[PDB]
Amino acid sequence: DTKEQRILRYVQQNAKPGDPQSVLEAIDTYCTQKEWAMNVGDAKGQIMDAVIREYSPSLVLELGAYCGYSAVRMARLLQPGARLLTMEINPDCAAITQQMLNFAGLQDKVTILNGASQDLIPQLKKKYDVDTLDMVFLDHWKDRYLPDTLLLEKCGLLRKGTVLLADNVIVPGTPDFLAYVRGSSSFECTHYSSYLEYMKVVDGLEKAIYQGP
Ligand SMILES: O=C(NC/C=C/[C@H]1O[C@@H](Sc2ccncc2)[C@H](O)[C@@H]1O)c1cc([N+](=O)[O-])cc(O)c1O
Ligand SMILES: [Mg+2]
Repeated sequence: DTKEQRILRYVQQNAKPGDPQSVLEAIDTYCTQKEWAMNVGDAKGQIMDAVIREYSPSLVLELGAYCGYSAVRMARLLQPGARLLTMEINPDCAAITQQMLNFAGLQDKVTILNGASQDLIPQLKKKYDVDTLDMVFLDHWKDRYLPDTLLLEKCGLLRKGTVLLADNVIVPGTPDFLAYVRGSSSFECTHYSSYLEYMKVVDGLEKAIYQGP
């Protein structure tokens, strides 16, 4: 049993099928109370929701699926006909994400790509009938944000107005990506300050009273 399997099982057991909000809430309860996990969480999630609603993207690319928390969060706000493509290098994570999406009833809107982003990005247009992306959500390995952004550009996947939205730019941090975008006339940047997910960290004091030998 892995932590990610335990999250999925908790959702199947407690959340309402076909109800994306319920799924998100079940994931957030489990990770808040039982086991920390690197889902974006509800605080940053609300910012994502606001951005998605602003831009109403027809084609979104997610880098890093993990347990599918963000895929559920985004796909539930997509308009009819819109699509989310999500890249995930770990087959166990890809499997969990697909079951999460299935449970939430969002499977028709989302396509899971199994592989490393650096290998998949160049295949997007031909294999998945993509012209340019409306939005990209970055939340995979932090050292991949910058090289993948450069690859997206190279592959002709960015248009004027494509919205990149990156998690964890403060903690754990993405310093090369953040410096790059903030310094580049090719990007207009805005920072949305929030909180790292699930940080009510339990610790305690042990009192041990010596009784003699
Ligand atoms: O490390 C973090 N995220 C990495 C996530 C990685 C996800 O994406 C792929 S990697 C990949 C590679 C190539 N192509 C696709 C996916 C992994 O298999 C996992 O599904 C992280 C860490 C913390 N934290 O506090 O430690 C907080 C967070 O919010 C985080 O997102
Ligand atoms: Mg993250």
